[PDB]
Amino acid sequence: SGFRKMAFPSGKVEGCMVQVTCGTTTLNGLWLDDVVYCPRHVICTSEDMLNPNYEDLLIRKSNHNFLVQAGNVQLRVIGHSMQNCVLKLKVDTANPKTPKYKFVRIQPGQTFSVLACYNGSPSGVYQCAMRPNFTIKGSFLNGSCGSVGFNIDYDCVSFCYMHHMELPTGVHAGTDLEGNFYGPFVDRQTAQAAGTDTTITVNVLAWLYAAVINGDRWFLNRFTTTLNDFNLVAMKYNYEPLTQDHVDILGPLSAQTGIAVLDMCASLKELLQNGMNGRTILGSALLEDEFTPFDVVRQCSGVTF
Amino acid sequence: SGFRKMAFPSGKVEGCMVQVTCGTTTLNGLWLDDVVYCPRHVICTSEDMLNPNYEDLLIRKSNHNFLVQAGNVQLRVIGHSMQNCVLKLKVDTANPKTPKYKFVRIQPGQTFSVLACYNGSPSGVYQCAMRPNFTIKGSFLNGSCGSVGFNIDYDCVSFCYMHHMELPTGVHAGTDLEGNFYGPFVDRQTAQAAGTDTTITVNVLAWLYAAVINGDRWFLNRFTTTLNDFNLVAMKYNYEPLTQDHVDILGPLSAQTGIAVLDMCASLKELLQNGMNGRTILGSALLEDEFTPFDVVRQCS
Ligand SMILES: CO[C@@H](C(=O)Nc1cncc2ccccc12)c1ccc(Cl)c(Cl)c1
Ligand SMILES: CO[C@@H](C(=O)Nc1cncc2ccccc12)c1ccc(Cl)c(Cl)c1
Repeated sequence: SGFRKMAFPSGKVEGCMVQVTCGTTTLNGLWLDDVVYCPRHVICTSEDMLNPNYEDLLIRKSNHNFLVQAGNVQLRVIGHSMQNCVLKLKVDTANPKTPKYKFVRIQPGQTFSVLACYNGSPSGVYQCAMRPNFTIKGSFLNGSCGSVGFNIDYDCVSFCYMHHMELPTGVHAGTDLEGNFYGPFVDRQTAQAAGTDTTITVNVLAWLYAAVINGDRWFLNRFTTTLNDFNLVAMKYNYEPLTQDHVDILGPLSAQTGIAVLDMCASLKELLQNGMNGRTILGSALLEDEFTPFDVVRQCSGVTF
Repeated sequence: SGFRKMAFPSGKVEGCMVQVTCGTTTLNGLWLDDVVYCPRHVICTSEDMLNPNYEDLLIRKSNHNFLVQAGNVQLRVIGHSMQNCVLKLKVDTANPKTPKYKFVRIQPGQTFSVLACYNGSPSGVYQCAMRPNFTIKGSFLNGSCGSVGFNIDYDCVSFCYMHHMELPTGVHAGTDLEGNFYGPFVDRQTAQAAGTDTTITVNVLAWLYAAVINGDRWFLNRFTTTLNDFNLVAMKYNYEPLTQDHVDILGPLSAQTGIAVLDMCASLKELLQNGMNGRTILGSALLEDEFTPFDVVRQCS
């Protein structure tokens, strides 16, 4: 019993966190094998960031300009290259703590654990979702750039995010590990705004299934709906469209709880039109959308890593 | 900016998680140096649960009855002793991944990270508070016994909890690492019930300060209150009494935000009477009580 916002164990990622210092800037780097990945804005000062030519700024840097520190051991940089918005600092020493890993680009709605670091030192781990507007609602302070978002698949760390910046609303923007930003964001000091967000419909339904599994059934009703009728209501309440893929992915939960996906959709349709009526679902007065259908299964099944 | 329920990195604790098997029971053990700590009820059978005599059951045990597994390496048990409700299995190999650690007993309201494990394998990490009723609102399935609660302040892991049982309401009861249960709980199948839970008032105020720091100010008001008047109101909403210690602890946040503790108390009093009016505080429609004043200051560093 119990449902918590649960992150993947961060041990495999902690062994990769290093501190990258370039001039006045100090941020975090991900050390995998003999390469240290970090945001490319580390090479920039407050002057460069306004309109930065990163190719030109990098050509002026030498390997000794980058100070990489793994614990209290200074790593020597023997190369530097750039892949999109990530800087790849080739180092002489391969990280012995390098886990089995992949670089994966995630889609909006997909969740991941964030290992927040400051000065190459992990300070906290939290679970969050890639918003449909491509921002994350993280918890980050200055110096957390280079902090990574990840999932664990069996014994393989899939790195899916690297924190670059904080938008004026307090939401965060970053890239996948290939340096490609999530969303219409750029690593330059300019007017950037996160788009109007939407609710991750499949994740709300996944969390409603997790509430049923936990004994919270008040929101259930005798009704079912067409996927088209549900999507009309969802569109109106700033909810993401629920595709047939989402209905299929919610299948095992529908089987476990005995409530069809379109049946649970009718419960959500009612909750949107009438509210919670002072009641809570899993100790929450709002519909939670940061648990994917897989996260609910993993938590209510106890999958280990 | 941003406020999240944030757990401590679990790496230091993952390197200590082992699987402890005694007969039919398989739960988790914490391997620190040459000792494996796990709930003593691993030695319990079906009948020896309503009224077990743990001293007598453990005297019938030999070191080869306990099968400790660290990864795919079977650890050899060379001793076994009991300290309250924890079983201490002395092993022949000291854990090379053993971090700097302390055993600390926490008080209600105190928060900690929980590394949920099954079969000695960490599966997830989440944040908890020790409820005023001495239970935790965890997320645990069968086989999670021996999972630990911890805080990691400066290089050192302070172990404060070991999961022992799930109560009939779905809340969890466990012990500190010295085997002493939190609350009036026992490791017997006797009829046990968690007492009526209350809201951690100091933690709600700490989180209201975190909202002010983040730019949420709608709930603030021109009012202040006496500590006595605040407690009389809050106790009617099933809130913990706010002591002078809590007012002192909230001092740095009061200084940082410029809102006196008794002033923020009146904000909380208003929230209790009015509700949120369809508004949220830090993306939440309920008053959050699992963030201590120390958590807020650390997360808003
Ligand atoms: C200051 O360096 C970056 C930044 O915003 N860092 C942060 C990242 N996350 C949270 C922060 C909270 C407070 C303050 C700074 C935070 C930054 C600034 C502008 C641009 Cl265009 C880019 Cl790519 C990077
Ligand atoms: C059944 O074994 C224990 C237990 O509660 N395990 C669990 C621990 N946590 C969550 C569970 C969820 C579902 C089912 C079992 C869960 C147990 C039972 C009674 C006593 Cl008195 C003790 Cl000390 C231990």
